[PDB]
Amino acid sequence: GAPATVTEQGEDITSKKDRGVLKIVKRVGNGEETPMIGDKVYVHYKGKLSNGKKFDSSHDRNEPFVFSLGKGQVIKAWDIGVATMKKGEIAHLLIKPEYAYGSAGSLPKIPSNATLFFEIELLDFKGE
Ligand SMILES: COc1cc2cc(OC)c1OCCCOC/C=C/COC(=O)[C@@H]1CCCCN1C(=O)[C@H]2C1CCCCC1
Repeated sequence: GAPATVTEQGEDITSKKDRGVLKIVKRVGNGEETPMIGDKVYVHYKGKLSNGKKFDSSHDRNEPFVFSLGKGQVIKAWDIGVATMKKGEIAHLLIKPEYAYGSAGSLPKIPSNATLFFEIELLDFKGE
């Protein structure tokens, strides 16, 4: 399902065009403005390893996930991906290890050389 559809006609949003981060918009946002680097960004997400063994949701807590875009608080794929989103957008991203946790991984939660999948809802973003 959702990951497979992202592989299939998945929009490659890397600069190098190496298919490291593929995207589909599933619910369209409003406003023309995507976040610039530095913006304080508020999201809900669901995430999983493609190996199917771990799943993580912002809802597993009772709060949005907040982070500063482009300030290395998240994996490179998030900085690239959420910079393409509009307020109120829901998107799916499929991510190769290079744009996530690489060969080292982040044990034991993230194995070596893992591919990741996320659904992200962009709630809001303000300047700082
Ligand atoms: C690698 O560590 C984790 C990764 C994710 C969630 C974690 O805790 C809930 C988590 O545990 C340690 C606490 C880390 O919290 C700060 C940030 C971690 C970096 O996370 C990320 O960049 C991405 C994007 C933003 C949401 C979290 N996230 C993760 O990679 C998640 C994992 C969790 C395992 C399934 C795939 C998603």
